[PDB]
Amino acid sequence: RTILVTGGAGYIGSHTVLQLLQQGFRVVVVDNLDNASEAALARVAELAGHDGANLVFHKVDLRDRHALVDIFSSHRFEAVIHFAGLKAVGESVHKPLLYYDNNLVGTITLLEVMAANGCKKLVFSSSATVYGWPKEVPCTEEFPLCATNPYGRTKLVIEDICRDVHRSDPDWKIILLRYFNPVGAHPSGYIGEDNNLMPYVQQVAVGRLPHLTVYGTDYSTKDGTGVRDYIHVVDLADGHIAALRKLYEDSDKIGCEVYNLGTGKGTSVLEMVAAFEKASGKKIPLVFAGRRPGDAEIVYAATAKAEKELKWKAKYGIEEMCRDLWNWASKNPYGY
Amino acid sequence: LRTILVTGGAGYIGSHTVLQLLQQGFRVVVVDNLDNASEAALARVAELAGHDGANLVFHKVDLRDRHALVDIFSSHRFEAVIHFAGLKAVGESVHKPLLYYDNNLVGTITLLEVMAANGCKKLVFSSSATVYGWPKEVPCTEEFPLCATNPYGRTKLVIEDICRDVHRSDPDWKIILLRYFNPVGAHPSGYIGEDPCGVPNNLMPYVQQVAVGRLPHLTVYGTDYSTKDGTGVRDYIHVVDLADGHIAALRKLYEDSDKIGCEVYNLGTGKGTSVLEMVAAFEKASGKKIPLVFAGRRPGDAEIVYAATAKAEKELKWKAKYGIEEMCRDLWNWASKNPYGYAG
Ligand SMILES: NC(=O)c1ccc[n+]([C@@H]2O[C@H](COP(=O)([O-])OP(=O)(O)OC[C@H]3O[C@@H](n4cnc5c(N)ncnc54)[C@H](O)[C@@H]3O)[C@@H](O)[C@H]2O)c1
Ligand SMILES: O=c1ccn([C@@H]2O[C@H](COP(=O)(O)OP(=O)(O)O[C@H]3O[C@H](CO)[C@@H](O)[C@H](O)[C@H]3O)[C@@H](O)[C@H]2O)c(=O)[nH]1
Ligand SMILES: O=c1ccn([C@@H]2O[C@H](COP(=O)(O)OP(=O)(O)O[C@H]3O[C@H](CO)[C@@H](O)[C@H](O)[C@H]3O)[C@@H](O)[C@H]2O)c(=O)[nH]1
Repeated sequence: RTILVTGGAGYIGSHTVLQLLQQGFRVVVVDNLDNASEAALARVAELAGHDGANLVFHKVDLRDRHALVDIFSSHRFEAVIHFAGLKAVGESVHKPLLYYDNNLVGTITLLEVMAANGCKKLVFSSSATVYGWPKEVPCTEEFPLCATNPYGRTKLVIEDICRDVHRSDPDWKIILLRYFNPVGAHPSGYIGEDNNLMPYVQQVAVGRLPHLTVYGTDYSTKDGTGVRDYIHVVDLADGHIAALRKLYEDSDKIGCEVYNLGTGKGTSVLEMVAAFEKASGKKIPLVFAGRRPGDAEIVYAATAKAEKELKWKAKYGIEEMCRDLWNWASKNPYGY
Repeated sequence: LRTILVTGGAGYIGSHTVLQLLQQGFRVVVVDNLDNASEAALARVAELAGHDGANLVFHKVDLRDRHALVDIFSSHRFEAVIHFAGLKAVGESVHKPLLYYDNNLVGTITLLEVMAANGCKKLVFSSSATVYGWPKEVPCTEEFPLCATNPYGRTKLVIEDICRDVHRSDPDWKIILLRYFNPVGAHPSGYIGEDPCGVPNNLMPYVQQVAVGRLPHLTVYGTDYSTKDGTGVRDYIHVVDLADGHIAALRKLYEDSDKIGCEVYNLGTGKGTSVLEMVAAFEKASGKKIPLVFAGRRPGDAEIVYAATAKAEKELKWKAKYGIEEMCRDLWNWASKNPYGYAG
């Protein structure tokens, strides 16, 4: 069984490719290497051992229709997992056309080529950013949707495109996965991430930054700092194995489904700092600051739908995430 | 010399706007792929424009053809772009959503990128009152909540949001989004007008085909709404008034650029008219009788929608000059002189 993984050289994608190879899939990755190194997939192939030969890599942009058509014509794909996209919020505010072009034109082209080739099974990387600034927690998949920056708008637009495609053509089977806050690295520390709290904390721990600025101390949370659902990247990867299994075993009873991928636990900024201090043995000097414009106060997942319908629950906790980030970053201070 | 690039200018609203522009002395470059129009509308525009027809140049190009679009922008100095190009059939958008997302979003994104790279950051965009969805009150002001109820409507709202994000990223952009209400009618000469393919999806093109004998009756979709007669109520605006609202938008960009960023204005009349009232007005204009069939509501239809005109009146200095009687007169003149459209 062969899976096309767009964006598979990136953070979540590379961890997912490793698990797919262990599960016995043939994997074809398409990635333009805009935001990733080819070394990530070389290392994934090493970690895959006996299954490393089942990984094929093509340096292709999804907007290159001809190149994409040739990839689909050379393989019979069971499904596509679509991680490719740009994701930096600040860059999206400064360069919105870059984001709308890359994310929307790349996705639309992929969907068209998929339909023309008869591959109508998709798993899409969405994000909890589509819940906006939620009025209540935990956030269920039925919550009101609204994006708060151009990057988030691209994710919500793509979800809506997928729902419209499914309504137009019931042969499509689509799973949208709303990831919460990814942290960590494979526990080998040989692959990992190469703009967010925990990467900043780790840089403070090694002295590359003098302090962590804490954005907001007057929130209505236990310690006054912002609260998020931090989820180990290996758990996120595993949720994609569950999504392929759902498409493989339960396609007759799904259409365009959406599931949160989170832990269901909210952890504050200071709690994550404390967990990282314990993992690293380092102190993280703090500067307390005002709220950061655009920040939600508290966001975490309602896990019930994923637990019952996707048959998936996260397995790793925040201390483990912090240890695995520390291990990767200590062994690889400059990434790959 | 002032030159305007008009995308989608071979279509219904675009052709009427091209004509008004030519009559004001603008040079007009039209980009249109002719997917939903023929050259005939533009050739009649050029005929009505007299010697000013020499000031209309037509480029048969798709907005997604980046190389061809770059060639146009690099060889012209444009004061502004008016962007009418797009697909607009609701039912087709539900059945073929990728066609709509591709044409409308990829075309618009390509256009904005080519504009920005070639130093033309002045845009007037064809939006729609569809973004108000099912309004909780009327009249609808520009600050009402925005939604989309079908894939076509989603493309319009997404493009409005792209434009707002582009402006926020780069204050040299000046963008006017125009939310059209329900366009009806034709230039009073009767030489140009709406020429739909197939069975018309909208009320007044359907009515006129009944009046000229090509279809046997109008089906009325829904008679149980909470309105005066039970049928849907809309703000019908003469297409020539819509065209004049674009002249007003260009004037605002030309004279008031500093005070604006990415602004939005309704283009409507502020009056709601029901389906039955439009049929009666068309019977009076045409002298024909329109037989009716009664049916249930059409999925997705709003009950009552009409414009709050105060912002356009104050800030664009624009108000509609035509009423329902004139819209119906002008539609009938186009229909009876061209019962089979441009093809004859
Ligand atoms: N009249 C309405 O029902 C109505 C009301 C509100 C808003 N609008 C919007 O107003 C605009 C004009 O309306 P209209 O009645 O003149 O529609 P129309 O279909 O007559 O005009 C659209 C024109 O755009 C052209 N076009 C489409 N895709 C193109 C592309 N990629 N490149 C170049 N040209 C392309 C078509 O060939 C057509 O001539 C449209 O964008 C429409 O969505 C429609
Ligand atoms: O230097 C920092 C960075 C973050 N925070 C706080 O830490 C928490 C997490 O922040 P961050 O890592 O920026 O994540 P989010 O605010 O949840 O959102 C970012 O991270 C998400 C997960 O990767 C993405 O989906 C979003 O698009 C992206 O804006 C927030 O409460 C922040 O206020 C700080 O106090 N100091
Ligand atoms: O054969 C018909 C067609 C329409 N109607 C009724 O007539 C009214 C107007 O319908 P229509 O002409 O189809 O316009 P709307 O659906 O209001 O849509 C128009 O008004 C919106 C506001 O801009 C635009 O988005 C649309 O593209 C534009 O075509 C509605 O109450 C319809 O139920 C009928 O009874 N029979």
